[PDB]
Amino acid sequence: SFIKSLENRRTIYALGRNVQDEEKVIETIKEAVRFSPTAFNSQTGRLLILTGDAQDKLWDEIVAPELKAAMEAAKLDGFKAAFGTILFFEDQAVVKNLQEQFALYADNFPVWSEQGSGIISVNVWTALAELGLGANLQHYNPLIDEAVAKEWNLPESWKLRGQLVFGSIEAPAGEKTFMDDADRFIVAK
Amino acid sequence: SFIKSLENRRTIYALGRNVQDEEKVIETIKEAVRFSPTAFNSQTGRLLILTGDAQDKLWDEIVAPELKAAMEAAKLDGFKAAFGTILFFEDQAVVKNLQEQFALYADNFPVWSEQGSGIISVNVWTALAELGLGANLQHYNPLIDEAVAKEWNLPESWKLRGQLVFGSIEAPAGEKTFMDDADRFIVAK
Ligand SMILES: Cc1cc2nc3c(=O)[nH]c(=O)nc-3n(C[C@H](O)[C@H](O)[C@H](O)COP(=O)(O)O)c2cc1C
Ligand SMILES: Cc1cc2nc3c(=O)[nH]c(=O)nc-3n(C[C@H](O)[C@H](O)[C@H](O)COP(=O)(O)O)c2cc1C
Repeated sequence: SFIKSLENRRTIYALGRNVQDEEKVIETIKEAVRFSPTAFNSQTGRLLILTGDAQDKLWDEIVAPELKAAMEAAKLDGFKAAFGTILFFEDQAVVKNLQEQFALYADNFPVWSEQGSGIISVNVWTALAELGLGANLQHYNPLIDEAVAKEWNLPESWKLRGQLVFGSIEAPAGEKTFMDDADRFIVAK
Repeated sequence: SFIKSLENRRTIYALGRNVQDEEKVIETIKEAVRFSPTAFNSQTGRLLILTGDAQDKLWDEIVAPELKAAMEAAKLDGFKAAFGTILFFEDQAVVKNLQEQFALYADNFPVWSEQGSGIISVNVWTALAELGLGANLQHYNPLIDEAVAKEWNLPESWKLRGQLVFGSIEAPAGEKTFMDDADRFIVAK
């Protein structure tokens, strides 16, 4: 079922490169984003999908040095060891255009775009889990934004929101608790 | 498949009350939220699920008058005609607590909570579509926030984000276009 697909998506930190069909993975990522709703069908999400040498470069040559430099003012190997990283961005040029066209809702578009980023991130994450791949969601934005845009020649309007590290599952998800239903759901007739 | 479930979720404006098993609907809504990821497992989403008399009251006694009063400074019947409305909130008391506990990430929690709201909204929406029910997502916040909190005795900390109107499908979704893949996906190796 759909609910089963949701339940099967988990944060997996222990990731490897035992990925059988990279083309199918890419196809699935694209479909998960394609079929995600966005306010006014604005489709503000943008993805940079890195594998292979690009995956190694992101972690060794961008994240590690940017983090070290930022600290002066391990886990990184576990992220590198994964098959790839999907960097999720929101296109600010579209957001701004919508704000101008519908000034009535100018304040809403940034909010809906942020919601949109969450939406496409989890849809991709869950789609990957259905292929038997694990993933985890990181936030090294805004630290790495400039270096990523330069290395892969991204438009200035792409605002980095999240990095979904993915690969073969090499150890199970940890334990997870849930709130009491009574504290978050109220049903009235 | 999961991708098929995503594709099957659409905005349906023509909604009715031909709903066979309300208990199953409520169960599915809860599960879709339960199995949605949130930053640090913070589970900030809160739902008010209205059906029957409460559904009629929301639209006739709250949304319509608040909208009319706001205008002085149709579609509403189509929303009322639906089986119910799921009001999605984010708990600001939890957000604030997280900001205090992890001041390092204080700026991130509001963002992740907004993303969280998008995540649980679409997961619920898609779960409902799998039951054969349609839905559409409205934004009469912040106009109706006070009246809703008073009528259903909600905590002040619940910040309304969206209203998912749902019911039986009485007319098909409209047409929808998609961007060129080349404009939103970049793959690098
Ligand atoms: C908006 C959002 C932001 C998150 N931020 C991070 C992060 O920066 N680093 C990380 O390791 N996990 C992050 N998480 C993962 C959550 O902590 C995880 O989803 C949650 O604990 C539930 O566990 P599960 O993913 O195994 O279901 C994030 C999840 C979401 C939805
Ligand atoms: C964050 C978000 C906000 C939206 N806001 C509204 C809204 O206020 N009113 C409405 O009728 N539809 C709204 N939509 C619906 C979108 O316009 C719709 O999802 C999009 O056009 C794609 O069509 P689909 O839902 O049929 O796939 C919203 C969708 C999302 C994800």
